[PDB]
Amino acid sequence: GLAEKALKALILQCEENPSLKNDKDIHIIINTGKKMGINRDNIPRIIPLTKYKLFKPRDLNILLITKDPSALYRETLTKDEHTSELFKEIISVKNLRRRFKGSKLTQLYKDFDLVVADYRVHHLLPEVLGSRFYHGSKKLPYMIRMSKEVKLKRQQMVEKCDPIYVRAQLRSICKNTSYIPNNDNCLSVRVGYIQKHSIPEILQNIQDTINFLTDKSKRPQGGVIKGGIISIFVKTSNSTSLPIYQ
RNA sequence: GACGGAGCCAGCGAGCCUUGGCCGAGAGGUCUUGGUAAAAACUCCGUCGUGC
RNA sequence: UGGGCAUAUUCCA
Repeated sequence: GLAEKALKALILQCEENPSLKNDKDIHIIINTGKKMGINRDNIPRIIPLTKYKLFKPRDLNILLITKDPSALYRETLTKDEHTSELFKEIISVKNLRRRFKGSKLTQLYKDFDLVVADYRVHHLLPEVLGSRFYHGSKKLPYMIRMSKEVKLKRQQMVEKCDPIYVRAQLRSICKNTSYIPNNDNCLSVRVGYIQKHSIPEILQNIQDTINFLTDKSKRPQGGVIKGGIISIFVKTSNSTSLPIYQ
């Protein structure tokens, strides 16, 4: 087949070249026939994968930020045994600006691999979080909810942290992967990870990626592009653009 | 002596290198990626107690 | 009439 022959020599290409030996993420690059249309949401959006896990909250570090009072919410998730392990560190921004300003910032994505923040206080992350975090892997913080619905028409309503819900979408972001909308021709999605899958699991990851990505129901967040794709290339971090479809 | 919170006062001022796609003869643009580089003090509240 | 948070207002003097 077209794909799996190009994947075998890619996996052999991993274990022979030391520039490729140190980068374990696998991306795909999508040439679309025209440009996509919209840009600079700076928000990832998640695809529902239908077969197999990528990661789980046991295995990695999870980091949370909120608005004042953070002391009200930093106790609830650790006084429940379901969610006490599901995070590593929990603060607000107002500690975060004075804890790690500037030169310590290089050890941020060294010491972490997933960042999440409250939906209210997301719109100022790259200011205090720093420019150098962008955009080397294009890892970016995620947006979740702290409770159920709070409406805001004419009354000023308080909310309480519901831990089982945080557990519910927090388990939901680990099994899947996401993507970044932009206004260009090319589009990259990490879909593969070495020593954790087989080849046809990756084949179903790619065929599922075409399933959700070319959803013709014109749904918000579901099937954005139109007009059909040109080609799909595969590279890890420094390997060449090896095609599957042309 | 640590650790972690919460409290809170001022004055001098504006008064950097990479991987790859798409278009373009080209000049170049347009992006996706990896690494390296850049108030304090104090007040109180709770946990632990000496190694060159 | 003057300040605060949210970004047919609301609270305070």
